Amino acid sequence: DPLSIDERLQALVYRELNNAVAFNKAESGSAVLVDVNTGEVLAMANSPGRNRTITDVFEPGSTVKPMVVMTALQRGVVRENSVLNTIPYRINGHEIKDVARYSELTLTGVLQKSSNVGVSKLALAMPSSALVDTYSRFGLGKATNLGLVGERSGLYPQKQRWSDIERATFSFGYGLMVTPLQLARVYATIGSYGIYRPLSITKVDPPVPGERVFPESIVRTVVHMMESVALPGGGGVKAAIKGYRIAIKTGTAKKVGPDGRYINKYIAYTAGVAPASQPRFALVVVINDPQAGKYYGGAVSAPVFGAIMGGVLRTMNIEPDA
Ligand SMILES: CCN1CCN(C(=O)N[C@@H](C(=O)N[C@@H](C=O)[C@@H]2N[C@@H](C(=O)O)C(C)(C)S2)c2ccccc2)C(=O)C1=O
Repeated sequence: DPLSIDERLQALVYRELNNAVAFNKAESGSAVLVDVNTGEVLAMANSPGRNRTITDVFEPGSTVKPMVVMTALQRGVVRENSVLNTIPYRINGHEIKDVARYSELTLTGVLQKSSNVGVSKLALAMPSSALVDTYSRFGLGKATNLGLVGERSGLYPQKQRWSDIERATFSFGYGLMVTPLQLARVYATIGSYGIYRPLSITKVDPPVPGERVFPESIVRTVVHMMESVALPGGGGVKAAIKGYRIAIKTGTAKKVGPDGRYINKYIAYTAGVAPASQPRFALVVVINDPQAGKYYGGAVSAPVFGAIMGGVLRTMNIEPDA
């Protein structure tokens, strides 16, 4: 009753998640929905119910990329209209390449096409501490404190010195492990334009004072850029919702084994905020080990993200902004 969960939104999330997990023949799926102004968890669901995926840890992969662009802008490595050389290259034999090859991309392009090359060149242009600092500001490598077992088990680098390959892979979301709850908190901080708040499972009266972790102007710039992910040419186009602008990012990660080996099992993500013009909600959707033939975030997680976010916007009577 001081519980923040809105059961209308919980039931919607559960139903859509159940359907997506079944359709993709996946092990499981999770969705976490957060009010970006208060940190209230409005919905939090695992499918199947007893697969406690919301508190399991995973490499966040390309979902970290918006923070990379924010950091490069803050440090003056790039400007709003910058164009990056995105030609694939090598680091000591390690090949850095994108799924789709481009010789150059704008910062919007880098997010739209999810360019590993583009973000890695940004990272190598900055000290190793730069992204460590930003990810930390957004709450990665800090526990969530909702009182759920597992909440605290994420892996985050405490390293003093970094190799070139480590710095690059960090920029596209490997070499650290986070829970869906931590990722939802990142995106809630994006939706607030740089105000960090802890997640709450209990009701609060707004406004809720938070911690300014990043300038409003920078976060707003990248939120606009993320709108391209949900338009034609963008990886998350299947999340698009009629009448609304959404700001999202897709991701796909190969699962790492305990000996550090990557296996042919996938984790698919879509994380974002809506409506993009003035965010009310942050949503993270994770689909664990899809087996039905598709495994990219845009194919597997983006459709259910659109169905959930669309249902939320309608239920909460949010004014169409498209
Ligand atoms: C550190 C070693 N190691 C770990 C494994 N690994 C990795 O799993 N790579 C994935 C990757 O690059 N992931 C995405 C970030 O999420 C990019 N965005 C995706 C999206 O938007 O869905 C995309 C369009 C599919 S590519 C990938 C690429 C292609 C297919 C599946 C997964 C690495 O690359 C990597 O170096």
